[PDB]
Amino acid sequence: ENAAPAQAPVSDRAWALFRALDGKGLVPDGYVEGWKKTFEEDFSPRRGAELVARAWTDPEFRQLLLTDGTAAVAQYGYLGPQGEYIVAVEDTPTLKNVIVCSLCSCTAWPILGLPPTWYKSFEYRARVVREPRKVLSEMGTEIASDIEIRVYDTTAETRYMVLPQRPAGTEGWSQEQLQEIVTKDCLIGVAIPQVPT
Amino acid sequence: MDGVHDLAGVQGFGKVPHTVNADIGPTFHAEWEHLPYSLMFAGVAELGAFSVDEVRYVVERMEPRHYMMTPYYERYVIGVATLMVEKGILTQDELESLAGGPFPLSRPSESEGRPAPVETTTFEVGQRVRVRDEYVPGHIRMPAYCRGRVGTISHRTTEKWPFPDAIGHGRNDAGEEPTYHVKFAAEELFGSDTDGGSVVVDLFEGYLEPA
Ligand SMILES: [Cl-]
Ligand SMILES: [Cl-]
Ligand SMILES: [Cl-]
Ligand SMILES: [Cl-]
Ligand SMILES: [Fe+3]
Ligand SMILES: [Mg+2]
Ligand SMILES: [Mg+2]
Ligand SMILES: [Mg+2]
Repeated sequence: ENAAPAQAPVSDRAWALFRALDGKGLVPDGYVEGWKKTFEEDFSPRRGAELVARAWTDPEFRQLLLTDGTAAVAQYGYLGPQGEYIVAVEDTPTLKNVIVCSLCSCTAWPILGLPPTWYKSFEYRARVVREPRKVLSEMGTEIASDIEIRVYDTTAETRYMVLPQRPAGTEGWSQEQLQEIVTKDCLIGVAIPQVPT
Repeated sequence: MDGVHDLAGVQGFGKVPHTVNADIGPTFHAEWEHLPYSLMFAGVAELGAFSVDEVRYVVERMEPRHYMMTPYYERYVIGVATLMVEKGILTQDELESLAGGPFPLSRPSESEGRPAPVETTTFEVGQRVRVRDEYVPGHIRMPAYCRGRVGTISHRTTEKWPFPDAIGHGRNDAGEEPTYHVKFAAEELFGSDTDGGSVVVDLFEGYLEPA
């Protein structure tokens, strides 16, 4: 009753699926290896960090990123799979934004990187829509109740990034210095950028 | 489809397994883990065998207990393998022979899907809309927490895409529709039993009606 179905080891099943397709000539030479490299090396939250740092230091770019995220991202050449229609959402002194895909795992891959295990967890998918303040608190981010939390559920083709507020103590920093404090979790919206003490 | 995958608002889960900025390790934690997405794209882009929406739906079609105990990347191994069998490309025999053991697949669909709705409305930013009080047994990109609920439009997309409830079944009548960022008050969705502010759902035009 309620027991798991018998299954071969998952690695055996995944490579069986590869071999069955590959052995029919359906997988071009180097195809999955090409994707592995794209997923590991190119799709990266360092890209979203570069976009945030530019917005923080360039009012004109900030405006473009918030009004036409796709065009802003395209200037850097960072459009891609699961990242073709981009909306950036702006945190403010009274608003914290947070992103989820409650139905699966949808994420702006090219500029955030592939989602981490925790974002795809049933815990995050079930809970952050209903109790984002408690979820963020448990994760290490306290949001004071003078702030509205707004959760974006990625249910169609829009792919989101959070533009967090720029923390005090970073005035005059270079774009490279600002990029360093914009982490993957800041782009998803569960973390606020931290300035060293 | 009112499946167990429609998790938003479910109560009883524990802590999210993360603290902010913790080390999440490499992109792939095992040598096979890049295969499901890479083979999904082979099926979508190289073979033209199925849509991304069909991949979402075949994972929704995992038997529910199987869905609940299966790690994320493995669900996509199972889902892509199932589609390859359903589309006549592979057999389950050959998958199990190559795997050296059982390779159970998602369950058959119990819906043929539905077409892009014939009658819809172009909505404007600031307009109040209600999510249509409809039940769809096949694929749909409406989480149940917003069914029948009212919110306000914050964005109408400037592009249009095939209706998931049709393309997620490989139908020829998905058309194209824009989607709308619909902002709901947390209380509209969960009454007093929420600590949030607002929730914005990106809803296809065919899921909406004037409020
Ligand atoms: Cl700011
Ligand atoms: Cl492996
Ligand atoms: Cl209530
Ligand atoms: Cl309508
Ligand atoms: Fe998803
Ligand atoms: Mg300096
Ligand atoms: Mg349900
Ligand atoms: Mg058998």
